[PDB]
This record gives sequence, C-alpha cells and structure tokens, in this order.
Amino acid sequence: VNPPRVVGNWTPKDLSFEYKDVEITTEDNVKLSGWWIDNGSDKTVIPLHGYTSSRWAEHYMRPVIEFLLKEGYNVLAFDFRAHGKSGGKYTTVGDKEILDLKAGVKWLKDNYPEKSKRIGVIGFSMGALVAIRGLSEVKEICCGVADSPPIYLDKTGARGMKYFAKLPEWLYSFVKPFSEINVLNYTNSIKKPLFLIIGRRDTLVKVEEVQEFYERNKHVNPNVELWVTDAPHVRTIQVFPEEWKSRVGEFLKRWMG
Amino acid sequence: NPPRVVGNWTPKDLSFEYKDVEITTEDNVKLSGWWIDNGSDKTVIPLHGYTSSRWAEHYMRPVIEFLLKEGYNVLAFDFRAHGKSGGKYTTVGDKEILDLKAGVKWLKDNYPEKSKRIGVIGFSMGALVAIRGLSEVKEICCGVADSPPIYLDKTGARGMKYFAKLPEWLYSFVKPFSVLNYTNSIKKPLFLIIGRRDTLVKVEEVQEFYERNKHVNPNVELWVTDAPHVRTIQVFPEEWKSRVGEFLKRWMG
Ligand SMILES: CCCCCC(=O)SC
Repeated sequence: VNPPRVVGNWTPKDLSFEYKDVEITTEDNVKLSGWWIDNGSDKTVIPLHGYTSSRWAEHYMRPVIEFLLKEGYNVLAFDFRAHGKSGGKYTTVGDKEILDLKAGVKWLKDNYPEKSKRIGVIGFSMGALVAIRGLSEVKEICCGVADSPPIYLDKTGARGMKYFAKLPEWLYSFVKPFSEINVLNYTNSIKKPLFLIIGRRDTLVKVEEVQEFYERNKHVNPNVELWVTDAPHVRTIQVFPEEWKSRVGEFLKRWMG
Repeated sequence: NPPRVVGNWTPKDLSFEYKDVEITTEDNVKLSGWWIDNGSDKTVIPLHGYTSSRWAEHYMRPVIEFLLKEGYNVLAFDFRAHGKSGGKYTTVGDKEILDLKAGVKWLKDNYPEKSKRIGVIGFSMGALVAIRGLSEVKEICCGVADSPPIYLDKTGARGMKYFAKLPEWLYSFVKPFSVLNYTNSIKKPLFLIIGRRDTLVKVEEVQEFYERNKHVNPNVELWVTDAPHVRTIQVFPEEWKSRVGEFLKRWMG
C-alpha cells in the first residue's frame, strides 16, 4: 500500500528561478517527474525527499532547494517513484529508489554534461538512505549529505507506522490496518565524503544508530562526518536553518570544488 | 474515499438465512447489502458509521444479531464508498440520506408485506443519517441514534487532536480521512444515546438536540451512558438491548 500522493503549489519561479518540468525514466521503466533548475553552474546537487513526502515538502525540501540555488549550484529535484507526480506502482522505501537516483544522474550526464561535471546529493529520511547507497554505488556522485537516514529499517518502520495506545478505541482500531536492506554493509564500501546529520529529538531514527554507521565507516573513510543536533526527524533545517546551511554549505564547498 | 472495511462473517454465522442484495440510489449509486427475512411484517435498518461498514464487529454484528433475536427483518447495506458498496466519494452524512432513502424504497417495492413498519438504528455518522431520515423519509416510523455528531466541525477537530498523537508516516496515510435544524422537523419517536466517555461527541451537545426537539416531539428520549463512542452496546450489551428493544417494541407496533 503506497502512501497518499502529496503535491505542493510552489515552483522554482517563486524562488526567482526559471525551471524545466522534466521526465526521467529509470532502468526499470518507471517515469519520474522532476524539475531541472539551471543556475549557470557546472555543478548540480540532487535533493532527495522522504517517505510519504515529495519535492515540495515545505519544512525541508523548499528550504534546501532555495539554499542550493543561493549557493550557486544547479538543482535536479524529482519525486521518488509512487510519490508526488512520479510514476511507478510501488514505493520500496529505499530499495528500488536507488534506480531513481541512478536515472537522475544518468539524465544529467546525457542531457547536461557540462552542467553536471560535479554531482552532489542531499537526502532526507528515505532520501538519506538512498543518498548513502548512491554515494557507494553511483560513481558520478562525488559527495553526499544524509539527514536522518534510517539505519535499521525494520525498527524505524515500526517507530513510524505503529501506534500502541488502545484508548480511545476508535483511533487504535482505525489506524491498526496500516501497520502491516542492510544499511550497515555500506560502511565498508563508502570512501567518499559523507555528512551524516541526526537529531536528538528524532523518534524514528536513534542517534546511536547513525552513530554506529559513522564509527564503522570512519575506519575506511577519513571524510565521513557526523553532526548530532537537537532537532526532531529531518527537521534540523527547520529548527536550526542558519547552522544547517552553514555546515552543509561548507561541506559542499569543500568537496564539490 | 476512506478505506473499505469488510468483515469475515455473514448472517449464516448468526443461523439466519440471507440474500446478498443490490440497491440503487436516486443518483444512481450501487449499494451492497444483506436482506435478512425473519418472517416479520417489520423491518429495521442498522446504519454503520464513517470509515466502517455493515460488518463492524463491536456494534453492527451485535445489533444485527439482537434485531433478529427480537424477530425483526433486517436490511443492512454499506453506505456509498464503504465496504462493498459503489460510489467513489463519501459525503460524511450529506448525500448518505439517499442511501437510506434507497433502502426504504427497496423494501417498499420488493417486500412491502415485510416492511409495513420500518425503523432505523444509526451509529455515529449513521446516527446523523437516522436523524435526517426520521425528518425526511416518511415511511420510517421511529429511530435510534447512538452517538450522533451534533456539532460536526467540533467533532472533526477532536478527531484531529488524536490524529496528532500518531507517528509521522502513519499520520501521512490517514491524513486525508481527517444538525439542530432537524430538532424542529422531527415529530416521530427518537431514542438518543450518548456516552459520558465519548471523545468525539459531548453529552452536552446531544442534550442540546434533545432539549430543542422535545419542544415539538413528545416521544424523543435521551439515554446518557458511561460508555465511549458507539460502544454503549459493547460495554453494556444487556441494558442497550433492553432499552432499544423496548423502544422498538413500543413504536414498531
Ligand atoms: C474516525 C473513526 C470513527 C469511527 C468510530 C467507530 O468505532 S465505527 C463508526
């Protein structure tokens, strides 16, 4: 069962940029909907949204797209399969979505090579998982930012989909029906710069889980960083915008070149 | 367009013979139901709540069982866009009056000698429809309204305070799914039921309805219970069945 499709009302035009509505087709023939935002750069950053969300998400996608454009990067921003306006019959919460990222990268190199000499990625939640995987498996990606990445998908899924309070009964009963990948393996294969962000108030992903990833990856990656904040799930950029942009900005600056 | 719930039981599991029936509304919606002939000249229609269906095991199954034990025929259909019924949009009590009106006409047309008297029993949204029906459908001789949302906007906002306790992703899934003028037109027997523990409807709200309607209706009654939303029949099944049974016996003839 896919989550409801969420589509916002704003466009890159509201950010004072021209944009193209584009269609990206995956290795497995899913048609994705996205924006290509040309900023006159040779570098592109792809911001990846979270489960049940889309490219419009006002509390983190709008700010990060506006931040990326401000920083001067080009932006490719698309909806994951089964989300927003994108096709695909099923979301796989981080599994087949690697193909979504792969297709986005391929699309950049096929259509705008000179606008994507360097490609970076920023992921939130599910998108953060995909960022991690892409940073390992997709060679064209030079660096990645992973904000609130689910490390133990089983536990995180349980935290976000289950509700245990029996009273009132009408609520417990109404939601109960809805409550129906080895990420740590990637700590041995990622050798590129990776910026992990995790909030102390995050009820879906624990600090210790992300910290586990960091310390295991540190032994093969001198350029993995961990930032532990006081925000809840994917909301560091909402609660600590200037500091979020400062740290991620400096990180992109350094490795995007 | 909420999530269609369909249960695992039939009137066989109640030891009664039944037919699966198809009822078409005035605005051409195709409803699915059970017609359960009990050898009676009197029929009662139990009406389920929003996001539910005719199977709801905590109140529909017990009322249908109870009604058959009492000797009434039963027509029980899923409201539009619920259960197995047609229609794509639910209007949360608005156009659902037509579903009820369809059922009444279906009884009158196909089995009139089994529907010389027709009563309704509604739960939650279903109770609003029962109230509306008692006002607008002439062939309905009496009605039971268990936990009717009197102030719909207030009731929705209470629901919202609870949805906000949900984790983030679960909330995303259920987010889309988040009357006193009838007090002057209802002059037929009405049994109102409200629980003190109801988190969606206030006893005070149902009391306001009761007080206003009795200006024009000598046979409106109010039972205030110690139960949660539509669960008076679950928490106090004996007393619920005694009072409603007595109410029905008196007015169904
Ligand atoms: C929002 C769900 C309200 C349903 C109450 C029941 O227990 S069935 C009508």
